[PDB]
Amino acid sequence: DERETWSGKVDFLLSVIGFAVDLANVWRFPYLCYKNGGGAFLVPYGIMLAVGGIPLFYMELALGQHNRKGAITCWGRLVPLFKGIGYAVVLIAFYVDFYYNVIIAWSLRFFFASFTNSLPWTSCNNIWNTPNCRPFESQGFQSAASEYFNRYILELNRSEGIHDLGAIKWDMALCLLIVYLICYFSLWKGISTSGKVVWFTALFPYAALLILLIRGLTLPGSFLGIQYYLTPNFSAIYKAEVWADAATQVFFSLGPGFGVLLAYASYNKYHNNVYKDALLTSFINSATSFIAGFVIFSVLGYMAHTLGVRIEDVATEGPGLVFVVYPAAIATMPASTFWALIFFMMLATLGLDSSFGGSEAIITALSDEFPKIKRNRELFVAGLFSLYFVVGLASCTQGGFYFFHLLDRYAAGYSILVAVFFEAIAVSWIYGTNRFSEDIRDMIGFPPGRYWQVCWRFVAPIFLLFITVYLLIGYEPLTYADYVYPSWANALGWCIAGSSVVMIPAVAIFKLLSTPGSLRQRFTILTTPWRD
Amino acid sequence: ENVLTQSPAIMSTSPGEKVTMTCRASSSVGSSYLHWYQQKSGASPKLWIYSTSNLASGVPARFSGSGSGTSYSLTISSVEAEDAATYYCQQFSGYPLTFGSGTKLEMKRADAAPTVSIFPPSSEQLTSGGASVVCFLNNFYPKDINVKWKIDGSERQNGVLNSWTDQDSKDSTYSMSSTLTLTKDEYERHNSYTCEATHKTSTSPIVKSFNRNE
Amino acid sequence: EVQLVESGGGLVKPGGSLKLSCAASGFTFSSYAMSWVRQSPEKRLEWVAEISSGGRYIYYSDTVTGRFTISRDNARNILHLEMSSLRSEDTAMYYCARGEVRQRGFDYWGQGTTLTVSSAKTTAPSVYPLAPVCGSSVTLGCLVKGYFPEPVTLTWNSGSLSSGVHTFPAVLQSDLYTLSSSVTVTSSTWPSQSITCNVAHPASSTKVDKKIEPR
Ligand SMILES: CC(C)CCC[C@@H](C)[C@H]1CC[C@H]2[C@@H]3CC=C4C[C@@H](O)CC[C@]4(C)[C@H]3CC[C@]12C
Ligand SMILES: CNCCC=C1c2ccccc2CCc2ccccc21
Ligand SMILES: [Cl-]
Ligand code: NA
Ligand code: NA
Repeated sequence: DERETWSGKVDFLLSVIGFAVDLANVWRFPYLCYKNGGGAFLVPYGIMLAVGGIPLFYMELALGQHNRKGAITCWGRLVPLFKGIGYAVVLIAFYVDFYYNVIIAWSLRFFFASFTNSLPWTSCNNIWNTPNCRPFESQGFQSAASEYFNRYILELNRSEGIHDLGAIKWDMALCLLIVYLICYFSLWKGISTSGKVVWFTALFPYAALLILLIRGLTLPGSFLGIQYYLTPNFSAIYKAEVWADAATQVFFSLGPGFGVLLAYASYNKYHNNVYKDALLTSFINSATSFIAGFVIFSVLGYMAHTLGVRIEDVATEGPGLVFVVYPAAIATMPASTFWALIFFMMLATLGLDSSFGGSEAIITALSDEFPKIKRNRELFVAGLFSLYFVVGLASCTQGGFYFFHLLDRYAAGYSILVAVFFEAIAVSWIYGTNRFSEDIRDMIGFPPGRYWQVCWRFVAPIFLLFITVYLLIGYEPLTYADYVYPSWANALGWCIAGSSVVMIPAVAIFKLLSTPGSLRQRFTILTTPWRD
Repeated sequence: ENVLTQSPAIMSTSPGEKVTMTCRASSSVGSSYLHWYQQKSGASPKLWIYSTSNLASGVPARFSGSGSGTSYSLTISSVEAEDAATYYCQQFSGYPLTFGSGTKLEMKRADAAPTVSIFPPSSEQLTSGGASVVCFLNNFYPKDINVKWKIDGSERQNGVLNSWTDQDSKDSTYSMSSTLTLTKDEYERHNSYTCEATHKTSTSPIVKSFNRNE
Repeated sequence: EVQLVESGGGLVKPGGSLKLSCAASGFTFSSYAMSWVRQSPEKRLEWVAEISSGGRYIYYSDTVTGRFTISRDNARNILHLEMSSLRSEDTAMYYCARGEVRQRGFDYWGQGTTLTVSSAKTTAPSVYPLAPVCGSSVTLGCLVKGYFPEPVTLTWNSGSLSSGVHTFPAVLQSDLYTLSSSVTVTSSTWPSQSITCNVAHPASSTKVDKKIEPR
C-alpha cells in the first residue's frame, strides 16, 4: 500500500498554488474590492479568510496527507456512512471539466489572434460590426472589443438560445483540442510529469503579472485606478452583502474540499509539515489576487484618464474583463502585440493548472477505489478527455456560450457547498476533531491549536451555511443579456446540480441497508473509521 | 536507532566557570526535535532546553543550547552550585526515541586528605563463621582513591568490596569504604591487619593497622 | 497542579508479568500523548513506549516491542504498561512522562516506580556492629551484609543524629548485597552515651537494632 510520492516538494507546492490561483484571482477579486469599499473590503475578506477558507483549506490538505487515498476512498474510510461525499466531489469535478476548459480554449484563440501588427479588435469598420459599435465601452453602445468577442470569435449573435447551438466553430474546436492535448500530456504519467508542467503553468503568471504591473504603472492615469481599487470605505463593513461576497470569494478562490487538494496531498510523505504548506499556499493565493488587482486597475485608470471612458463601464467581472475590456486597452498602448500575447498566454496558464488539479482529483480518487484503472491510467484519461472534447464541441458552437453559462451556474455552484458542508460535519462531529487532531499530531509532531479546532467545528459550518443561504437568496431564473432561459433549462440545471448531492443520502441509504444488525448497530459500524 | 553520545561523561566544575557539554548523534536530527533534560540526585528528570535553544520554564538564563544536524551542545555561561546534576540530551525526531549517555556536573574544592579508620570483624560475625575487615576513608577530594590491604605485612587483593559515595551536597567531598572479607579461619591464622590510603593529597599513603592482641 | 504518580513495580523473576500504572491529575489527560521512559541503575535513560491521546497511535522500542503493551484509560485518567516475558535488563526506574508536542519533549515526569527483574533469592541482612579497634573525635560503623533485594533503611539512634554520617551505597556480589555506614561523633559522646544502629529490610520483614560496645 506504499503509493507514489512527489518527486520534490516544490512540485506539490506549485501544484497546489497552480490549482488555487486561476482567473478568479484576476477577474473577480479586484472587482469585489472596488465594488465593496476598496481597501476596506480587505477586512471582511481577511477575517473570512482567517476563519473560513484557510481552516477548510488546511483540513482537506491534512485529510489528504493522512489517509493517502483519493476522495472516494478517503471519505469512505474516514466515515463509511458519508462515503458518497467522495462520489459527490468527483462528479462535480467531472461536470466542471465540461465547461471550465473552454475558457482556456478562448485564451489560446486570442493568443493565436494576436499574431498581427494591428490587433483585430481595435476598429469598428470590420465585417462583423454594427452601427452600435464604438471604439471603447459606453452606456447605450457596444465596444469594438465586445463585438469582436461576440459577433466574430463567439458568433453568439447567430444563436437564438440554448436550443439553437448553431454550427461548429472549428477554429474553436481546434483550440479546445489543443487544451486537452496539453492536459493529457501533463497528467497521463501522473505527478512525475504534472509536478513539472506546473513549474511553467504556475510560474509564468507571476512573470506575466510582473511586467504587466510595470507596464500598467508606467501608464498615465494608473494612480487614478489605484484610487478606484483601494480607496477605503468602511461603511461596507457594516453591510452583510460585503461579508457575503468576501466569504464566497474566499471559499471558491481556495477551493477547499473539492477533492483536489486532497488528491495532491495524498501523494505527500506522511510526516510532511502540511501545516506550513497550507499557510504558505493560502497567502500566495491571496497575495496573487492583490497583485493582480493593481495590474488590472492601473490599466482601468489609464483608460478612464487617457481614453475618456467612465470607470463604471470598465470595472467589470468575469470573462468580459479579460476578453474585452483589458485587450481593448492593450491595443492602444505601444508594443501592443507584446502585451497581448503574454496577457493571453497568462490566463491560459492561469487556467491550465487549475484544470490539471480538477481532473487529477477524479483520476486519483478513482485509482484508489478501482485497481482496474490504476493499472490502466493513460487509457482511462484518454477516454475521459475524449468524452470531454466530444461533449465540449457543444461549447464550440455558435451558441456555445449559452451551454457554458448554464453549467457555470448550476453544475458545481451549490453542490460543492453542501458537499463541503457535510465534509465539515463528518470530520468535526462524526469523526471528531479530537481524532483529527490526533492524526495531525502523529504526522507533523504537534496537534492543531484551539483556534483551528473551534473553526473546524463551529465557524466552518456557519461559514459554509452563510454562503449557501446567500446564493439562494440572490437566486434569479437564469438569464443573460436579454436572453431568458426556458423553464426546462433551469430544470435540467437543477438536475445536474442535484445529481451530485443526491449521492450523499443515496449511498447512506445503500450502505445502511447493506449491513447487518439493528439501526443503532448499523450506525456504529458506518460511524467507525477504517483504522479500527 | 539513532544513538546519542554525550561528552564528557563526568565534568568537574567550580561555580563561576563557563562550561559546554556536547551531544553528538549517529544520524541527523532536526533542530526542533532535540531537547535537554536535567536530573538532580534522587529526583525525576525535568525538561530543561527544548527545541535546541528554547529554555523551558523556570530555567535560568545562564543556560543555552546550540547546534544542528549531528552536533549539539548545552552551555552554562556561569555555573552555580545549584547546577550540580546530570544532563541528558534527547531526540524526538524519529522512532525509537533515544536519550544521550548523559553528562554529570560535579563541583570542585580544595584537595582534602581522607580521615581513615580500620575496623576488625565483630564477635557476631566470627560466631557465624565469617570475618570482614572494614576500612573507612572519609571526606576526601578528588573522588579517585586507592586502598590496599595487608595481612602480616603482605598484600592481599581479594574478597574486597569497595564503595564510594556520591559528592556531598555541602563540603563537596567524597567517601569510600573498603571491605576485606575472609572466613573465620584464615582470619585467625594471622594477626596483623592493615589498610592504607594512596591518595593524591600526599606522597605517603595513610596507614591504619590493628593486631588481634589489643 | 500537574501531577503524575507511578504505581506497581517490585520484584519479578524472569519470564514474569507485571502491570505498571501512572495516575495523572491537573490537566486534560485525554489531550496529551503519554510515554514510558525507564532508567537503568547506571542512571541511563531509555524510552520504552509512547501512546497517543486517543490510543490510536502506539510506538515501542526495539528492546521492548512484542513483550510490553502500553494502554490508556481517559475515563479514569490512567496510563498503563503491561509487561510480560520480563528479562533482567528490564530492571529500571520506570518513569511516566508526557509528550504531546514532539518539538517540546517530555515536559512532565512522574516520581517513578522501581522494577527489579532478578532470579536472586530474597535473603535477610546480617547487621554487624563496627567498633574500634582491637583522639578528639570517634568514628563508629555498621556493616549490613548479605541481603537481597534493595533497599535497606539505615539510621543511627532512631534517626536522632544525621551529622557525621556516611552511608555507603550497596554493591551486589554473587547475588547478595552488602552495605555499610559510618558515624563520627565527639570522643566524649561515646561510649558515655548510646550509639545504636537501625537497619530495616522490608523485603524480608527485618528490623534489627544493634548497639555498639567499646570492647
Ligand atoms: C509579480 C510580482 C509582483 C510577484 C512575484 C511573486 C513571485 C516572485 C513569488 C510568488 C510565488 C513564489 C513561489 C511559490 C513558492 C515557492 C516554493 C519554494 O519551495 C521555492 C520558492 C517558490 C517557487 C516561490 C518563488 C517566488 C514566487 C514565484
Ligand atoms: C479554485 N481553483 C480553480 C479550479 C476550480 C474548479 C475546477 C476547475 C477545473 C476543473 C475542475 C474543477 C473542480 C473544482 C471546482 C468546483 C467548483 C467550481 C470550480 C472548480
Ligand atoms: Cl482571491
Ligand atoms: Na490555476
Ligand atoms: Na483562486
